[PDB]
Amino acid sequence: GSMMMALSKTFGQKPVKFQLEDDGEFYMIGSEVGNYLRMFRGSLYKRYPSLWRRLATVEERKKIVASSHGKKTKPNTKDHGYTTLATSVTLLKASEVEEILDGNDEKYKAVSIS
Repeated sequence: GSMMMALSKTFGQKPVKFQLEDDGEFYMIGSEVGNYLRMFRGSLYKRYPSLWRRLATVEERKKIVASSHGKKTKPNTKDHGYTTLATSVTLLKASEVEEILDGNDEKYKAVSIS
């Protein structure tokens, strides 16, 4: 008489989220989301066609690193920050990731499946 029921879609710390608009718009780096769900080879985008994804401008990336990131793990210095992930940063809708994280994303995986 043991009730079995457990869902596990997210793994690890939550992906890096940041604010891009003064209106409270928060986005997350798809790279983090991908590793978070362990999806590679664009599996996240290919698996979630209805998921909002876009590239960040040089200015956006700069704000992304400073706003989203700070010191990060591994050997880091105070005089310098990060100039590796500033080559290409994929932003995603915080609400989209949150839903998938909450387990709601059927419309994201199948575009709409109305």
